[PDB]
Amino acid sequence: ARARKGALVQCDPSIKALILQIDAKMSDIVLEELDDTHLLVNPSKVEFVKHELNRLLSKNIYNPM
Amino acid sequence: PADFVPDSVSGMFRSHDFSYLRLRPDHASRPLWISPSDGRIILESFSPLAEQAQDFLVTIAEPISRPSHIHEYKITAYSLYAAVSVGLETDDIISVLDRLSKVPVAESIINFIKGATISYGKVKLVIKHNRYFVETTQADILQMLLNDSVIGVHSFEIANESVEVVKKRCQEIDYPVLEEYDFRNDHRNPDLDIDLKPSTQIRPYQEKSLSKMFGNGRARSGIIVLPCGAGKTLVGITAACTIKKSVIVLCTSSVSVMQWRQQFLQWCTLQPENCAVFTSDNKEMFQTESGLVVSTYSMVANTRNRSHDSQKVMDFLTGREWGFIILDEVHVVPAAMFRRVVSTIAAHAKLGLTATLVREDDKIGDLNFLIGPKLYEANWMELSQKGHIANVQCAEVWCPMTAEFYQEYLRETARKRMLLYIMNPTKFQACQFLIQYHERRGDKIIVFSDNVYALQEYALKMGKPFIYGSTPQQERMNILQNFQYNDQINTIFLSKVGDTSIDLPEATCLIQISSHYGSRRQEAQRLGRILRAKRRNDEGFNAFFYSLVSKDTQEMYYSTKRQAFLVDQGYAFKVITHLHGMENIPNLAYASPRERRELLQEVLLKNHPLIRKMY
Ligand SMILES: Nc1ncnc2c1ncn2[C@@H]1O[C@H](COP(=O)(O)OP(=O)(O)O)[C@@H](O)[C@H]1O
Ligand code: BEF
Ligand SMILES: [Mg+2]
Repeated sequence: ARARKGALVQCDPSIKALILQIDAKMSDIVLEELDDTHLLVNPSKVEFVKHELNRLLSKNIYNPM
Repeated sequence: PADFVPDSVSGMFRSHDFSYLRLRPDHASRPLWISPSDGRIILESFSPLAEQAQDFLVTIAEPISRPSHIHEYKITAYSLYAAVSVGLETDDIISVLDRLSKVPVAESIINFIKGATISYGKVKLVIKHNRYFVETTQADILQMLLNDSVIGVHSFEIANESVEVVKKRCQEIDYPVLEEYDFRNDHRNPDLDIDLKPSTQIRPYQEKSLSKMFGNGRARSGIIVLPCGAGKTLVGITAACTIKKSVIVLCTSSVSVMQWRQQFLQWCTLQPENCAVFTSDNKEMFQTESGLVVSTYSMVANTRNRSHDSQKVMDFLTGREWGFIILDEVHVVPAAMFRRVVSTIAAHAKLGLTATLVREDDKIGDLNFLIGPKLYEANWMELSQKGHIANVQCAEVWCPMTAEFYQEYLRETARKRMLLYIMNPTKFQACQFLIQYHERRGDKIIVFSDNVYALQEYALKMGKPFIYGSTPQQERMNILQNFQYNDQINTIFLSKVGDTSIDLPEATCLIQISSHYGSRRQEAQRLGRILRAKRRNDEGFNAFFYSLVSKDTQEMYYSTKRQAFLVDQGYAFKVITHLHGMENIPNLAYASPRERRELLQEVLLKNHPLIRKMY
């Protein structure tokens, strides 16, 4: 009997690895690893990891000017 | 733009609103919209007078994008410099532009056409006994050319090596030069009597391309652009057979050079005795008065070290004054060293044949003063719907990188990351499934890969022949012939060598697992291998061009960038997230984690005469 507030992040392997890399650079991101498709993340960092990940993925996309 | 109220939505168009002008009463008929600032031309291909303009627009404006319905051209200095050559003056261009435009032609556009259309036709570069004379038909030009800072009925000599300077200099000064050849009145050069045998069937677009060259009666030097497999070889053969002079052919491969001789022999009555192939294998030259030389740039553009056997041949090429040069794959002539051949070899007529006229650097425009303007261009979809080239359903498969491989992709550097996302097991499975599926359909498949390590790994894993740069000319030729006629060998594994100028009429399907970054041309050249499939007219036939790319990797950045030219032509790529029925295939490569782990580490680790008896 113990509740812990947070954000449940559901995603795929590729997004999971990126979140781990972001968590390694900034420790507080990931609170706990739940499964290969779920992560518990800090509520304050939800709006930041979601915004940061898109910036990282922007490199893989070719935006013509 | 006087007393014209802006609209509330005019803000969304930043100085691009062209409503300040009014529409003509005959808008419903006229097919053209003209941008008064950018020079763009929007063409209605579904209205009357569409065909009358699709050729006129190609002459004065280079095509940006030509999709199904609405074409988009653009007028630039070089495009006008191309149109100014073939008997066209400012008045004709302006008259037709106004006659075809729904809106009146703005003054800015009229100014642009006026500036560049008056330069043509006052300087002529002639050649005599390997000596180049800049002959001009009026005396006044002497006070211009001889007083030019760069330079150095009146005709004066100029250094052979210095042609590439004056020709570019002529562009900056008012008068650019034109290379016209009156082969009818040229008697000093011995002639070669070769003609197209009756079995030949000159297709319409081939005749149109030649007409743009021989329209006035004197051969014009320039470039002809036709889709891959359209028959550029016969276009060059016809030009050689109509000029009827000693001709030399330069082609960027040994297999391709062999292809040219066989094609030249088959389509026209060129006797084998007068043909000499100057490749790395055989270097004998024809001793008959007038003959033909089919060689390659690497064997003609070399400067420092030439062998004794290859030195006599080069002198034989340089000594004689040739009458025609055919530069196959002319997108490589403006390179640092290949352009030297255009100056060393003496010729009165120069032709360029290439399906793609694009290069990453800015050297593409250099072709203007090397060989001349662009005479003719042809659409890809137009020839596709007429049965001249095959139809292809382009596809782009998204093979999501497996979790194990992907993790390493984050840490590794740029140069090794490439080998990492080329060898993900999912790509092996997708390639294996597609190969089996299409082989059952009785298709001949080609698998391209610029990376050689992956090429060998794929080939040895699937037990199929492969070709790459280290291959002796004969072995790759034997592989090519076997792939063509041997029913057991349905698929091969080519590399960057087979990217261009290799003809396989039997190939119908095409796959690529690696790529040379963002080059848009390599994609089109590779697609050309299947655009000439033999059974391209049986009902419902569609060739295939697959592009396996790893998701969430830099490959997608290059993939969406390396197909920007095919989209302009009209081809559309279809995204394939999942191959139906892929799981039920009996055995798939790297289906168990053990093999995936083994492969991961395997690719990761990649980075006294009597004393003679004594020994
Ligand atoms: N007029 C024609 N009649 C018959 N076959 C033709 C004709 N024009 C082209 N071909 C065929 O088209 C194929 C491609 O020709 P090729 O000159 O190699 O094209 P490209 O150089 O434009 O890629 C060859 O099989 C060739 O024989
Ligand atoms: F354009 Be082809 F394949 F030489
Ligand atoms: Mg060719």
